[PDB]
Amino acid sequence: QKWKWWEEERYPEGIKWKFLEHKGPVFAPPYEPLPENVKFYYDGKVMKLSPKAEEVATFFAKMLDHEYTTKEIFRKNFFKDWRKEMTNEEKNIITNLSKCDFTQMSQYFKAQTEARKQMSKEEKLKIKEENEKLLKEYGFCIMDNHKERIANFKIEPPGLFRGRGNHPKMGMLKRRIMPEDIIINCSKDAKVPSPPPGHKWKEVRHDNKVTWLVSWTENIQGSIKYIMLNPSSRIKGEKDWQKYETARRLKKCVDKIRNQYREDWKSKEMKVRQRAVALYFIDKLALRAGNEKEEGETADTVGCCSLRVEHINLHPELDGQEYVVEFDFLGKDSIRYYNKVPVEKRVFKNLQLFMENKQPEDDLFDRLNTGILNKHLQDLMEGLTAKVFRTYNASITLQQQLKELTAPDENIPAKILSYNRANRAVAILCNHREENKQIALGTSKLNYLDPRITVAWCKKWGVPIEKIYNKTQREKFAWAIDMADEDYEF
DNA sequence: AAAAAGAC
DNA sequence: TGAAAAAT
DNA sequence: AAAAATCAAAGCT
Repeated sequence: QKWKWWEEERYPEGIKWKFLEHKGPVFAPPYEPLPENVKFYYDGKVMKLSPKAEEVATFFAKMLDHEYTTKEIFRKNFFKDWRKEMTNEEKNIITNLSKCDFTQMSQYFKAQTEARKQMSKEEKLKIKEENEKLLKEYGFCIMDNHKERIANFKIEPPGLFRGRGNHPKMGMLKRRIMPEDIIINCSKDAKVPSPPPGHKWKEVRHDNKVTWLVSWTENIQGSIKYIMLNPSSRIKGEKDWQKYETARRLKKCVDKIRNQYREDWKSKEMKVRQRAVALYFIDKLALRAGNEKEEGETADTVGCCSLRVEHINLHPELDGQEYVVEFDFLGKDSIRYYNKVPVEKRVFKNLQLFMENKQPEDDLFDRLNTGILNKHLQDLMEGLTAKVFRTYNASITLQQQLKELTAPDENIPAKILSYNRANRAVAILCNHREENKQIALGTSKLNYLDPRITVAWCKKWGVPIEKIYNKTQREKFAWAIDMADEDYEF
């Protein structure tokens, strides 16, 4: 695009844009039923069904091999939801799926698959370019003065909700979204997308006070979904860009913050103590915010504020160190955070205190929620919040690595390796193909450390950026690049 | 103050 | 981000 | 020639 949105004036806050024009979504391609050859079964009794139930069944059919289907709770979710998706008659006869047979059905898809994985170059070629056609008329809205790419115009297809970890809602059917379920976000003056024949939109408005050009509420969690622009997009960028500016600022105004909490460790007001600790933890252990979740529709996962007592154990001496806090619990997406970390005596003793008289199920930091934690932070700094920190130490600890593990004389190839070695040290705290076959890729890089840093480093040493950042990822940082000099210090 | 709706 | 598909 | 190795769920009245 060669667009330099940053080189352009600052938006008057709240206001996201002046102009916006998009062609609406791309509704999921409708269900084409199974041909007579391919059929169902149930007690051997090969019997056809309602198209609705059919498609629904297919879902299950396409995951029998998958452990989800082997998951009990998941199954209940299926069975029940399915019933609803079919006729009384059927509903009557299939009193038991634990007698059904999707095997045949599985086969077809796998077949159709291998078939597709056998389709002619020319045959497919048509579709390839054909599919490309779609984008041009469906993948680029029109905002303010430029044509940017959208995240995804293709609406989330109906299906079977896959829930990470022991999600109590895993196995429930998603659903096929209709125009009647859609909300268009335009700009009264722009050419509003005309809803598909017969149908009407749910609602259409122009709140330029938001990002997304289109959205709807998912049924499962009854949560909202939205179609928003691309990362390379200004809108999606400036936030992220100024996102680092934030951490960039606590950076100074932090040592102070620390004193405060360490000092706060000796407070009289409980909550004040409870708070300080949490920060400390997050500070060091880089723990996440810890929002309170609805004990049911949620998949029980804790966080710094949302920590329960059972999640920790304290050892006054252990592994040679004193006042050790043993952390075990599953965070986001139920990813167990196990750790043995030595803390300040006061914390230890305070912790020891926070536990006093409580049940395992009792929240560790009772008299404390995320909201509070941030309210405090806010008064200490504008826009200060738990997130900021992870973002902080991340891009900062790194800032030193490429200062340390980097050799002046060193060759690029070497330098490169020298670089990667820096990032290792980074994820060394987040707890996040030979020596690595368990650690994730970008993740941190993906959105945790100020790229400006990587940039000025390439400059300060003459490293062809392309080496570390590909086009697509360089596209996202298409500014940090342009706007940066080896003399950059986050 | 508080549950709900939202937005990124 | 994570799971998953896709590009000797 | 072939085989093998490199999208969407979850969380600031």
